[PDB]
Amino acid sequence: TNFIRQIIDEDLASGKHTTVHTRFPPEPNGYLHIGHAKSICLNFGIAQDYKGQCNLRFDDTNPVKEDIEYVESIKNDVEWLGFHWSGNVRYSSDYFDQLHAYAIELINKGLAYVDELTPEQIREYRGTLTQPGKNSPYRDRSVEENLALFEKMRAGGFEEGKACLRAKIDMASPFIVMRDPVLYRIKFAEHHQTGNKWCIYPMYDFTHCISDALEGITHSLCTLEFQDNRRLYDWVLDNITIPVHPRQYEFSRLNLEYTVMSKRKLNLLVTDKHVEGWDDPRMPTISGLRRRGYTAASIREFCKRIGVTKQDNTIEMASLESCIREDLNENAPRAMAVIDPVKLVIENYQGEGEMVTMPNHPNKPEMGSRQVPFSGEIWIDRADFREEANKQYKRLVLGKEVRLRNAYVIKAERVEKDAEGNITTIFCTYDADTLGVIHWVSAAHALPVEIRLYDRLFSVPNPGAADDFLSVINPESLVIKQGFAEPSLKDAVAGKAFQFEREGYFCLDSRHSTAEKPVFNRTVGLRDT
RNA sequence: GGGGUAUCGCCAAGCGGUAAGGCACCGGAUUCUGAUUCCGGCAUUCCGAGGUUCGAAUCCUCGUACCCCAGCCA
Ligand SMILES: Nc1ncnc2c1ncn2[C@@H]1O[C@H](COP(=O)(O)O)[C@@H](O)[C@H]1O
Ligand SMILES: NC(=O)CC[C@H](N)C(=O)O
Repeated sequence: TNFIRQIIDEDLASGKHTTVHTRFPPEPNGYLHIGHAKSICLNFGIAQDYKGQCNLRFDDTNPVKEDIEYVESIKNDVEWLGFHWSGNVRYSSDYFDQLHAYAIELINKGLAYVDELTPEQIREYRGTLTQPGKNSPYRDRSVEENLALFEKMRAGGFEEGKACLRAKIDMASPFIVMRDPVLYRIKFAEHHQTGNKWCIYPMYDFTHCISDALEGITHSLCTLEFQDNRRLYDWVLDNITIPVHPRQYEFSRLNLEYTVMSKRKLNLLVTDKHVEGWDDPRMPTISGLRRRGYTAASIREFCKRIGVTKQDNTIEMASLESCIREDLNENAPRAMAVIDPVKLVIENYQGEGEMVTMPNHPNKPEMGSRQVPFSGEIWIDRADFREEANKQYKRLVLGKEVRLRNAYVIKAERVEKDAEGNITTIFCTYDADTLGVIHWVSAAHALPVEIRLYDRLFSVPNPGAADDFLSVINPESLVIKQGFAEPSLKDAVAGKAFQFEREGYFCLDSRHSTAEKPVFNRTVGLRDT
């Protein structure tokens, strides 16, 4: 429950509505991000909880900023999150003929006129936050003139910016949005849906309310920056001949620490190549999270936890990571992998090796087990061996022993260094029958793996509020290591996550993982206290 | 000017009956993943100051802080 579901409840009770119909209206000018996910969960979630409908609509009213590539990926992300829209995918452009007719209705009613104030003059005439604007000198043309001039605009008889269609409201309204908002502007640009049939395009405020009404939307849900816009939303519908009047309700947008949730900024990271692309695992895009290894279910859980309110908020990264850990901690099978390898030989071991049984998931025997190869030459993480270290250190210490995960106990007794004095091989002995702790991988059966450790994209909590957000990128958002994985991962399937015991959750693909050299992305590290 | 919001570090219930839950955090117990699991603690107070009431975070008054609006962007 949230303030919006309560409003719906009350409309159902009072009989104002007998069904709920919502919509997710993204503009196809970029990929969807976790913020869109909050909106997707809200609109599609309400629809299914109330046995209603939710449309997927591409608000494609500005051709120069959109692309068919985006509409393609957006349908992909919505589907991946686990939601289905009502009927066919809709497009604002599907209503261009309708919008054009409604503009004509307004003109016929003296509520719209063709203005020829230049793009600079319109602002000079607009007024300020504390001073009323003033009437354009072209504001009182006759119905006939506006009609003729509007057709000229439509026909291509005006250069760009040389004319626009404006609503006739109030140049002195405290709501800046009501100061004769522009309904149409000229743009000789091919539209990804209508090609070159139009050279004039409808503005957002004129388009959105009419699209909602025609679609039968009951509750139009948007973010807080459109609160002022609601007044123009209602003005348009109140002044044209349309049978329903969808009501808008705004909620606060999502903000995540250490990241940016702006398409213009996300686009800049992609265009200047500071990330691989929109689906870079460090990106807060739905596709980037998917490639990072998050589950749609964990994103839905997250959206469920953060709530829906009217308060400005900035969720912490810990909250998101908790959601993915909960999912993976329960379902991700375990495996051995050494990210920072150093050789360790068991001079005590005899033979070419043997096989040891390891649980696919400790706390869950129902997930079965597997046979893993053990030998006298294995790999362990350098960080797990210490010649000295204090008393806390529960790992392998020169002269002390530790349990090899699901295997034997070993005692380090003779280390060996190189030129710069860097250890190159730890010599230990093992107990014939012995079956802290550390993971390991048999060197002879090791699968060479590239491991990509990811971290926060930016080094500050609120990069979006920096003078130059790019100058605050975290140089270690991605750190590539070459390690060794148990042969078992040879059959790892892209997308599917695994828990590399004592390290974290990882998954394949990474767009780079091939047959010869597999690449794994660290979805998220384990809680290391 | 106008439109909005102010409850534990970060989210968020509470809609006049005298403060849910989640994340984070501090303890203890389990555990061959210092993970998980598991019990235990964590705002005598809800931006501030008055008012009304038997009684308020929940109503009124005046303040204070922050967010949004001057694209022919959405
Ligand atoms: N950060 C955000 N948090 C929540 N909802 C958002 C966010 N950004 C955009 N939306 C929603 O997503 C819809 C489409 O976004 P856009 O691609 O900007 O048109 C908007 O109408 C909002 O309802
Ligand atoms: N009323 C709406 O939610 C439309 C929002 C608009 N598509 C955007 O860019 O967020």
